[PDB]
Amino acid sequence: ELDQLRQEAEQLKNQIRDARKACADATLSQITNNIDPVGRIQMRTRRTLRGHLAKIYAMHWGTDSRLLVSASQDGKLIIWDSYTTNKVHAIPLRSSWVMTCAYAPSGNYVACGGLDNICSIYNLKTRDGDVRVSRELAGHTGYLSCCRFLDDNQIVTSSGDTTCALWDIETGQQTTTFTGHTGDVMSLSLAPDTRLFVSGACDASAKLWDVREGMCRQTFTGHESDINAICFFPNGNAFATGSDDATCRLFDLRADQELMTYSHDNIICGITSVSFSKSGRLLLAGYDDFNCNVWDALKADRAGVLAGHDNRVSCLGVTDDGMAVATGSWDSFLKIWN
Amino acid sequence: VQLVESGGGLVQPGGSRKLSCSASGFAFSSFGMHWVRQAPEKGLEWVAYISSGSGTIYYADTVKGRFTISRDDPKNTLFLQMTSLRSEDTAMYYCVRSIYYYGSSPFDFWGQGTTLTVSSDIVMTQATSSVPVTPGESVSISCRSSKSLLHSNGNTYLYWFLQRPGQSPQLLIYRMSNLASGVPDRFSGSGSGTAFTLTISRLEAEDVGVYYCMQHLEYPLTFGAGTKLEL
Amino acid sequence: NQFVQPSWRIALWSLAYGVVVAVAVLGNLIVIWIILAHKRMRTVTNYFLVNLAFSDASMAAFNTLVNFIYALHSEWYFGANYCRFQNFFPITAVFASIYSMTAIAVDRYMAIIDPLKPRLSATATKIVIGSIWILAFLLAFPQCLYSKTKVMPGRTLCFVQWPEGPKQHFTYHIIVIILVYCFPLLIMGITYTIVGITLWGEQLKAKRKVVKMMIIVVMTFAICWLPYHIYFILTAIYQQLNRWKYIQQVYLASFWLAMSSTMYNPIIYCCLNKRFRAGFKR
Amino acid sequence: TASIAQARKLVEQLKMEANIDRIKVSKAAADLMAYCEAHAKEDPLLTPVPASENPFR
Amino acid sequence: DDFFGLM
Amino acid sequence: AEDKAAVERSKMIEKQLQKDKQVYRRTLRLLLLGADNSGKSTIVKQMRTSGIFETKFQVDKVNFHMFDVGAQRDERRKWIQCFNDVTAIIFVVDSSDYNRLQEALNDFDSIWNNRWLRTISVILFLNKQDLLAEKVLAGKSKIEDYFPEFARYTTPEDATPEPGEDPRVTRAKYFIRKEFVDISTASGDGRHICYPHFTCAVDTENARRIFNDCKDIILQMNLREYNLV
Repeated sequence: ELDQLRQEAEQLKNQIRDARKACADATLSQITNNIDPVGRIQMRTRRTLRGHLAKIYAMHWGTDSRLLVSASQDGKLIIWDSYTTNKVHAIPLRSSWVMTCAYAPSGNYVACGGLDNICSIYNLKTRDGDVRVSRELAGHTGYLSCCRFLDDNQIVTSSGDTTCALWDIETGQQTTTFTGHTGDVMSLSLAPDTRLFVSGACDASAKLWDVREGMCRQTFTGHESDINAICFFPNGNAFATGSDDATCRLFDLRADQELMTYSHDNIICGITSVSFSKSGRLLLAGYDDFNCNVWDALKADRAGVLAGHDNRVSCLGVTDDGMAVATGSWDSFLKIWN
Repeated sequence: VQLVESGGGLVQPGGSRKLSCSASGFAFSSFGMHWVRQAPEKGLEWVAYISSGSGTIYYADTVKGRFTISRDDPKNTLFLQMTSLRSEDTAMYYCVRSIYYYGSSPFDFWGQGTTLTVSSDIVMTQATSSVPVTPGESVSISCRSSKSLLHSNGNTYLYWFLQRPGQSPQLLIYRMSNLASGVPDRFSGSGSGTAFTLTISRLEAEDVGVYYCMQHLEYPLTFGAGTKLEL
Repeated sequence: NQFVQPSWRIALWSLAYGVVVAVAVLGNLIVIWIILAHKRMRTVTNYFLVNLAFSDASMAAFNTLVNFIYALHSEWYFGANYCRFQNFFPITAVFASIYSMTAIAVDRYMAIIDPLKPRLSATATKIVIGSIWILAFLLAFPQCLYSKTKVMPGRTLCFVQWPEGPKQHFTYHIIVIILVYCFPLLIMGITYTIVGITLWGEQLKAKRKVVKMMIIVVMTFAICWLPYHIYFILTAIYQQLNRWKYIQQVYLASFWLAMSSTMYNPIIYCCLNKRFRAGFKR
Repeated sequence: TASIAQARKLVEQLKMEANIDRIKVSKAAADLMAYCEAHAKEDPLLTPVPASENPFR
Repeated sequence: DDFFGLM
Repeated sequence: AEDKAAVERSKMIEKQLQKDKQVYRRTLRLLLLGADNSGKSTIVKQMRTSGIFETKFQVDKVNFHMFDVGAQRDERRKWIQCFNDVTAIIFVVDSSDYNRLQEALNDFDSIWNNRWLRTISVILFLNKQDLLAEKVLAGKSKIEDYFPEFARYTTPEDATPEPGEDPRVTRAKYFIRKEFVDISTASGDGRHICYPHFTCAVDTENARRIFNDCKDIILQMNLREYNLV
């Protein structure tokens, strides 16, 4: 009696598909043929942040757009002052296999995680003068891929046990768990209104979740391989997904399908990091081909290449005022661009 | 956190006396610690400084040569060795910690003080030396400087303080606008490039003391005479 | 006034020394280009390899080219100011190219014998690149101070290198043959033979090929440099050997062998490594 | 019976996805390009600022 | 020759 | 808060960062891989929901980090990129269990032909040799059923430096090594080389074999960076 629920599952899977082809009335490449292009965005390396030992796997900007934390697999975080190339803090970790990093939007806390399967929150505003571990959030089976703060007492952790989880830093336990994926959930981006978040996994599927309810509102099934990087549009109604089939893909929530395909025939390497600008016009994507590219999000034309790194770009982040782009890679150096 | 000092007593004017402050409760080796003294029935006056790691060591010109500051990061102590003790060095010697990074709050914790009785610079002038207050009003303590404290990086470097009667000074506002941690939201300090203010919006009985000021642009850290409130 | 060589030996020395420089300055400064202008082969280990290949190119452009014209029918045709320079930088390029090979020999010793120990840092390699030159500028300096061009009516025997006395001239070329020949050969004979023992006993064929180089580098150093120093020793104390009139031939054969050591490192790095073979095809 | 409760979880999530409001693509693509034209002049990477208010130079 | 050769 | 004292804190951090670079460069990192049947959980005992296990040991004043990755999911295509630029991969294979030896050859094929483990050399510890000696001296389980080409394999001449045994266990154990070097020699370049060893339950020389092989791994990392290849 499994096929009675398997043939009804394929019937709703095509009823989803004919409900999307009815809405696919005009390509975004048709509405954006008469819109002017961007031009050759030629950025320059303004700062270079030296001091990490091993490869950098994650960075995150702060909301002041001046401080940033960077995670390296020598086993420590460094909070940088971007205008000075100073080191505000250097926090040694318990594990040496950190894969995610998150600066809290208040500025008081910072998070990391990795193959230890723990999200470790760090208090930076202690009266003792040193950075101490505030909470050590255990409960995931697989490795931690992405953590993102919502406020000072809640965090959303993506892991490779096919689950995402919303935590509580004071209590230390899971508020709700998100259990829809069938693969290692690799990336995670919150909405600007912090009410929804998307999560891209290794089943070539992005899923839009609700934080309060704990459901999966929409699923997005366009990619051909493992989605490594996800990023919300600044208005909260679209998102871009980077995957290992050398394709970025902009989706949308109100239409529930794919919009554009930022692919190129020369590019075979996969995408490790993806990010939008402040206006949502540029889609900066980091590649395994040692260099980041600046796609234009409405025309899908490569309008710039950032080519300063001598290894795999694994981190990318645009500030909250859109001033700079920081780009961390496996050559132990970050680079801040304008 | 705690900073307790030891030393003092009656010293002959040609004699010597070594002070010592024992830090216990914080990461002492990451804090640049100062020495600030207070003559009897007078204001505050800066004496010495030693950085985090015994690097930049700065003295005041009135104690230069005679006074040598030192540091012992394992045993968590801070010393002040005086060689020839002139009679104007009669004071109560405070020991202040100060950490320096982006967004830090220096001069945030002060020691209790030891009484050592012996028997160019940016002048800061606080005009009013006594303000009569009642609990409930909204007072404003003014402050003026010689040079403008607005540096080119973007933030002015004025530091407000409060010394309650009997106690040690505590930091209220750092960098002229930022409320310190532990201070209530009544203290809304603001100001301009060379004229400053500290508005206490609703006064309580714990707000009675001598409100000092400080600059941190040039390294002789000159204080004010102190606006004293009384109820 | 003589030493005027006929046209048939000025051709047979020149096709031998032009082909020294045409392998040197067309093989050495393509190796600095491989290391500088790239990013993969631009690490801290290769900084000695550009200290050597630049000092070899100075040893092949400033030393064996100007002293070849002054060796043929002597005729110092370069004035009386370049002679003070000829005894300073072309001579310090000899001692910087030799003390570089001693530095690469002890660097390769610690890369093989104790390979797990970390190698010299990027600041520690530059404090020993420069300390080679300071020890080499100090030793070429007593020939810059005494370069007294006392030319005759005729430019035969102009660039005199030592006009004080022969008993002090013998002592300088003994404290050069100890510091520049005998001491680098014992270091390269202790380092490269303990290394040659270790590598000797598919990829072991590439480990037994580097010991064919270290037999060549030591024994095309003791053979290529020995008639060079013996010439300046046997002329310093025996000043009557200068007027022998066949001293022009035995100088040029002694000087060719010492400057034949210039072209060896581009040949060695390409016969061994595949990243340098592709750098010469490009 | 163990995987019948797991196959029913997939057909209940797909029923909550097949019954949602989907606007047209031309309405969602026009509302994306209307956001980029509204915030274009406050984008310091697409429209670069001078060397005075650039804090990294 | 004389003939003074250089190093 | 002077900026001169902020850059003094930054140059007190870089002094601490330089003295943890020297510990880091002098420390060799390893990666244990192997199934649950292998004795990977026992070599860590013979040496001196948490998802990673570090095991530090020193032999001849040289520090070694092992990383026995556990508490993970089944698929490893994503976190195996983290262990790129590691010194070696200790791969432990149970040479006694005949039926599950082909999947030990399949996941060794995944390690050796991975795009990120291209430069990394594998130290095979063909474990449980005493359990292999008692299996062909009993003669019950046969290798010819699980592998059809054991009937046409003979022992090579320059081999078997064992004290005492019959060549049934030698033709067995040198064929298991031969199947694991059919993968390392065919589908691999000259950037990384396998190192087969035969290890037992209580064998105290397993930390010496790692030290001798890692000394050879760094030697070819040094022979290539000094351009002497």
